[PDB]
Amino acid sequence: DFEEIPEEYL
Amino acid sequence: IVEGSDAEIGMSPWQVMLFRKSPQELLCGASLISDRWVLTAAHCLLYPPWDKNFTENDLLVRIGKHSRTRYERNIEKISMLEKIYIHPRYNWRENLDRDIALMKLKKPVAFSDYIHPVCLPDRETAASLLQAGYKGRVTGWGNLKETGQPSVLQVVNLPIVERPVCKDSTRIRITDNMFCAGYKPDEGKRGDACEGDSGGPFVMKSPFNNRWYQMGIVSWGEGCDRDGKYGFYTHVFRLKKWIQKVIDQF
Amino acid sequence: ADCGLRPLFEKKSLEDKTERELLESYI
Ligand SMILES: CC(C)C[C@H](NC(=O)c1ccc([N+](=O)[O-])cc1)C(=O)N1CCC[C@H]1C(=O)NCCCCNC(=N)N
Repeated sequence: DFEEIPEEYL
Repeated sequence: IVEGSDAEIGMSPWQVMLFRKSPQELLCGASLISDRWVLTAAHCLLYPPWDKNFTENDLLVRIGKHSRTRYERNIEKISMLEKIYIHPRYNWRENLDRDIALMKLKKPVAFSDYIHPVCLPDRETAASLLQAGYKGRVTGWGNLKETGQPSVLQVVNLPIVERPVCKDSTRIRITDNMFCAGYKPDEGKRGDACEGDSGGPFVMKSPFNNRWYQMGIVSWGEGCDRDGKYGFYTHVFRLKKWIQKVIDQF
Repeated sequence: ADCGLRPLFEKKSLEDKTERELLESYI
């Protein structure tokens, strides 16, 4: 339900 | 936030979201107090009765956000935790006395139209504004009802309540390190923080220097927006010595 | 130092929709 954040952020 | 309203863009640029890495969820609110320090409620990172004990690597801070769920590309900044600092006398066993914690960021966050620190009060800001009747503003992405979720940041203004009235609303032992805020039943007006608003700021705007000061931290309540009950807040000025000690040392 | 002053409000001399309610409570 939360949009994925940049993988860089993990 | 129950019975509040949508935030305006840039209305609370110190607003921080504590975000769990896995499962990716909202952990709590928080506040930006400099380009490397974030303030929150200790109960957001440590609460043994509920098996809560988060370490640095279990979360991230999302700053400059408006939308709860959206990754706001080119607006928010996501920062990693260097080190968590909980008040050494935080009393999770009984009443959440000294419900406060600091988080140092790995790297400084860049300020922007959407990212900006709130001030912390000194003794006189406190004496001047922390008065029954005087309203503060509480913000967060928590529950819209005691028992749904907002699309964007919620805001609500609430008056600080008289100490005897706070004490008479609950069986919980209140301390000088707490204050309560909210409308009486007779006043008609409503609103409250709720689950998920935890650790977020209670701010007041000085009429003297037109600056925003964070007087409280969302700490606890018994239900949300119930008649005869009030939200309880960590008294930020009363714990200022510890804040400066942590920040002076680390 | 610039703490507490919002870029999109104080810094631009713009008021948000409810900060007046706070002011009116500071007696
Ligand atoms: C009262 C105690 C000091 C602790 C307190 N727990 C409780 O005792 C409590 C009492 C009644 C209800 N209920 O539903 O009728 C729920 C919880 C609590 O608030 N806790 C337990 C640990 C974390 C903190 C909390 O959940 N904080 C959430 C903040 C919600 C803000 N609420 C309002 N402003 N109303």
